[PDB]
Amino acid sequence: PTRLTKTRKHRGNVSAGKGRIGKHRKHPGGRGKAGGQHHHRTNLDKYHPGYFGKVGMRYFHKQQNHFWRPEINLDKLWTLVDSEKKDEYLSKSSASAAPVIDTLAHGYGKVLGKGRLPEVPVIVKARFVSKLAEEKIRAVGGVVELVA
Amino acid sequence: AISKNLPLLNNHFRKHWQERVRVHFDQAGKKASRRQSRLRKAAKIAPRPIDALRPVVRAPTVKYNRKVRAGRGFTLAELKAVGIAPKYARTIGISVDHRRQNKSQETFDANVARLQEYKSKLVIFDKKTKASEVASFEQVDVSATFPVEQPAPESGLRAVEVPEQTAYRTLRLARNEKKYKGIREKRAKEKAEAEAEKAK
Amino acid sequence: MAKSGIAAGVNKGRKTTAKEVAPKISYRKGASSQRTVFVRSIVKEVAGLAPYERRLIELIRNAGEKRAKKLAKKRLGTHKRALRKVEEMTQVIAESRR
Amino acid sequence: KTWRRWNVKVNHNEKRYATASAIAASAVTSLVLARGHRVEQVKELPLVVSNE
Amino acid sequence: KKERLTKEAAAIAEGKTAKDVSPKPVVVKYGLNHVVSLIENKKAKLVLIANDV
Amino acid sequence: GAYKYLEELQRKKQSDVMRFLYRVRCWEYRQKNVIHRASRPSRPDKARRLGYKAKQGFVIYRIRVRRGGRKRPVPKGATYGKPTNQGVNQLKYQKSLRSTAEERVGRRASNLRVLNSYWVNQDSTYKYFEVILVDPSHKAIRRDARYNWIVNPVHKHREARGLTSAGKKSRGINKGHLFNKTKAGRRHTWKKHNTLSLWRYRS
RNA sequence: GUGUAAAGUUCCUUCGACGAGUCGAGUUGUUUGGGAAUGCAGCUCUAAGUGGGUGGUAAAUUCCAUCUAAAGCUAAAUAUUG
RNA sequence: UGACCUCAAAUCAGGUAGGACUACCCGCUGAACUUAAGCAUAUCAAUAAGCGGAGGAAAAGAAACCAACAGGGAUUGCCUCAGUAGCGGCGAGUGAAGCGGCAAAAGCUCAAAUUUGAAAUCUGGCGUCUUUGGCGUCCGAGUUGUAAUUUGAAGAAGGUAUCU
Ligand SMILES: [Mg+2]
Ligand SMILES: [Mg+2]
Ligand SMILES: [Mg+2]
Ligand SMILES: [Mg+2]
Ligand SMILES: [Mg+2]
Ligand SMILES: [Mg+2]
Ligand SMILES: [Mg+2]
Ligand SMILES: [Mg+2]
Ligand SMILES: [Mg+2]
Ligand SMILES: [Mg+2]
Ligand SMILES: [Mg+2]
Ligand SMILES: [Mg+2]
Ligand SMILES: [Mg+2]
Ligand SMILES: [Mg+2]
Ligand SMILES: [Mg+2]
Ligand SMILES: [Mg+2]
Ligand SMILES: [Mg+2]
Ligand SMILES: [Mg+2]
Ligand SMILES: [Mg+2]
Ligand SMILES: [Mg+2]
Ligand SMILES: [Mg+2]
Ligand SMILES: [Mg+2]
Ligand SMILES: [Mg+2]
Ligand SMILES: [Mg+2]
Ligand SMILES: [Mg+2]
Ligand SMILES: [Mg+2]
Ligand SMILES: [Mg+2]
Ligand SMILES: [Mg+2]
Ligand SMILES: [Mg+2]
Ligand SMILES: [Mg+2]
Ligand SMILES: [Mg+2]
Ligand SMILES: [Mg+2]
Ligand SMILES: [Mg+2]
Ligand SMILES: [Mg+2]
Ligand SMILES: [Mg+2]
Ligand SMILES: [Mg+2]
Repeated sequence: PTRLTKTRKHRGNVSAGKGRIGKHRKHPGGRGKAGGQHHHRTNLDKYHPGYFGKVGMRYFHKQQNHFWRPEINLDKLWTLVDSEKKDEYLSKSSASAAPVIDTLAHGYGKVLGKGRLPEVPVIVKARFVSKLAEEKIRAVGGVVELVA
Repeated sequence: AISKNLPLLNNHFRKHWQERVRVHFDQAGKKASRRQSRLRKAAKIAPRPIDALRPVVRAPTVKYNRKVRAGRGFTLAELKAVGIAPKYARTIGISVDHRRQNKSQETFDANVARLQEYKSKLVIFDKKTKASEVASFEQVDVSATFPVEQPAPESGLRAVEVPEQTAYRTLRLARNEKKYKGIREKRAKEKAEAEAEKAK
Repeated sequence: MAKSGIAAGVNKGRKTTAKEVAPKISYRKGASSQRTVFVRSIVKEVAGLAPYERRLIELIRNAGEKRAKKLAKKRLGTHKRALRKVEEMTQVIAESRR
Repeated sequence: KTWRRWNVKVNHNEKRYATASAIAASAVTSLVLARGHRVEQVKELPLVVSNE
Repeated sequence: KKERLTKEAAAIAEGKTAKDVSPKPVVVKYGLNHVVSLIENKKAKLVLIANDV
Repeated sequence: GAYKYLEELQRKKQSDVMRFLYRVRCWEYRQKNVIHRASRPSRPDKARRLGYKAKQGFVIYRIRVRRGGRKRPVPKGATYGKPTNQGVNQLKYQKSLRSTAEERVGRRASNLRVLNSYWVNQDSTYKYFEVILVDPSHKAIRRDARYNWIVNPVHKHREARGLTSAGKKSRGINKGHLFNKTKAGRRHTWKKHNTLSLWRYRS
């Protein structure tokens, strides 16, 4: 609402809050990112270091679908087990019958190894796993089965 | 022009952008007229469904392999497996795609089953059919009667079987083999020609 | 099956049960036929050779295989087409030696 | 200009929150009276009538 | 041709195949595509080519 | 038939026979008017390939078009701008000479529809084209189920809008990544990519 | 209805024509996000028949994948200060 | 004494084009102000002005496509991709596409084939009728190719079980 703006409060005061010396002008200092190397260097150097220059190699025609690989950690892995059957699985899981967790079918490419698993065997199906994620899965008596 | 600790912006408004501003005031009007067009199209051809039967196909790329969706038309091989000519299939509510083929059996079998399910519910009228029988039918929605259904992710209990080699080691070895396949093959070819050429 | 069943390495990807694909007739496009072989042989007799093709033959006769290829690439444009043209002009020479 | 913002988005859950709050407020006699409705001769709120 | 077709239409009235009433024609072949195809099939005994095409 | 032989022989443009014929016909076409009516196709096979039929209502014009680039028609070469726009020579027309041939022929025979065109011959000053036109008011065309389409008024002066083969070639109307800018029309694509789309409930 | 007609359906054999100053190459100019060159155009060169194009780093060698140009028509969803 | 080819004439028989409108549409041609705190590449902008051409839509369109997947599948539009890959005195700036969800969905036609046991094709004149046309007839066009038959998804020519 315009009735809440300070434009309504500046009515009657000559300069509308812009100053009598400074005299609000069109574009003192330039337009946009003008003078970033000359008179706005003190701003870009302080607040945006790394702005100028090239780093790394180009990639013509980069298709981001190639690099799709969402991560799921181990402390979040049992959320992919059915909620209505999690508690039964946490009790009756053994080497003979352990829950299967299809991580790709839930939208994940790599299993990472942050956190702790329940000391319960699981079968984790993944495209990729980290070294520590698979070590933690095997320690609880589980296994990682690679899929594609 | 540059001041404070603020993000640096990219506001592409340096052309005559205001001459090309499309405001969709007609969203509700277009929704309503689109619904009316849809009713008219349905009532014109009832009880024949407004939607052609579409196949089910895997989405391409490594990001959408898991998903499966509606394709454009059934392949010539799929229609061949159910004994329908494409020219005939186009006249009984089945969509045809001459461009798609079946490298693998899974999608082919899914679409053959889908065509056979649609074919069992089909009733083709003729001259001997009277309006009493035609009025005995309701216009179904084919997109809902034969929906595209995602295969269920594997879940439940299975025996744990632990290979000696870890999955991480398997992935690392696969990467290494791919990375050095060419140079190893060149090295082996040179070694073989050397040790079988001077050994002549 | 045909893929390695894993997401990395050589021949990566999911295993599927292969189904044999009937080849499309459009893939026969490069194939030659009796009709076109016959018509092209008579047109060669009626038309003859191009000025650069006679120049190519002399270079091949004078043992300039390296020279002929450089000319044939300069004329036709690409190295792949130059190789086929030099091979075609050697076969023309091979058919004039009887 | 016509590309001024005219319609305003409200979170669906908050909109439902407010709808439930208004339905609940319809059963408070003091609120209905302050609202201006001549409801002084209705014996109780909510007023429920038969399906005829 | 009109007279021949009239005779053949008379013959089909009698119930005949109309091929027995008309003898097999022996005529001059013309048409560039037709004659070229005849030559390619070793069917032409003699070809006369115009000099001012 | 003979059309296959005609096709294979016109591809031998540097043979002695074809070179002789091109010399003679270039002289003869240069001796006529810049635009003239051809009593028949000089390449019947090429005309057939492009939709011509030996019927009443199909017309052939031969036209002669000056070769080279497009000199900027500014007086005394002064462009009155920035140095990037000071070029006068080595500038090129964005349409082909085939399209110019088609448009001038269609302008001359304004009662006909330009069906298509083809190259016939060449020298240093001119290229020579034969344009296949169709009469939309002739009943042999109007009653032809394969050529009724060009009678409809959306094909009025299709050669002036770039709807012939040469025009669609010069407009960049092809499929794929090499034609991203011009696939569906260059200016349409630019307008679509430079429009601010604002909805009722802004996202 | 002149349906001994027209069309489709299974299998075998022999075949299977498929667009040239065009593709493609160089260079020049313009243009593009297209970067040893995205498209277009001019000039010079100028093809082939499992050939040709594409596969976003120039080149040769070896493969693979995918389409089938240089001819043509076609409603709807889309645009709309007249 | 007559054909043919090419080229003319007629107030010849019958037709057709031009010009208008401007919001959208298909092309050509084409700036500079402006931004870069100067300025020349760049930017404005493949925009304004100028020229040619349409329709109720236009254009595009049934892959010489996208991809690199377990593959999608004409064209168009929306949301997203994405202010991203990239381009850029790598400065100011600029900048798409594939996938994905949806709206709408629709497919096809020639050229290249000997009808060769029969140019089977078509404009026009004349007559007649039930006239957006049918039938008859006569010139003409057309073999330097008009019909039927095939369009790569195929398909043709023979044989083939018969069925719909
Ligand atoms: Mg004060
Ligand atoms: Mg005052
Ligand atoms: Mg202030
Ligand atoms: Mg003041
Ligand atoms: Mg001061
Ligand atoms: Mg100040
Ligand atoms: Mg920037
Ligand atoms: Mg494929
Ligand atoms: Mg091929
Ligand atoms: Mg030459
Ligand atoms: Mg100027
Ligand atoms: Mg083709
Ligand atoms: Mg320009
Ligand atoms: Mg360039
Ligand atoms: Mg060039
Ligand atoms: Mg095409
Ligand atoms: Mg079109
Ligand atoms: Mg509107
Ligand atoms: Mg209006
Ligand atoms: Mg008159
Ligand atoms: Mg006008
Ligand atoms: Mg300009
Ligand atoms: Mg301005
Ligand atoms: Mg300035
Ligand atoms: Mg200034
Ligand atoms: Mg200045
Ligand atoms: Mg520009
Ligand atoms: Mg303008
Ligand atoms: Mg109108
Ligand atoms: Mg519309
Ligand atoms: Mg159209
Ligand atoms: Mg096709
Ligand atoms: Mg598509
Ligand atoms: Mg730009
Ligand atoms: Mg989609
Ligand atoms: Mg008549």
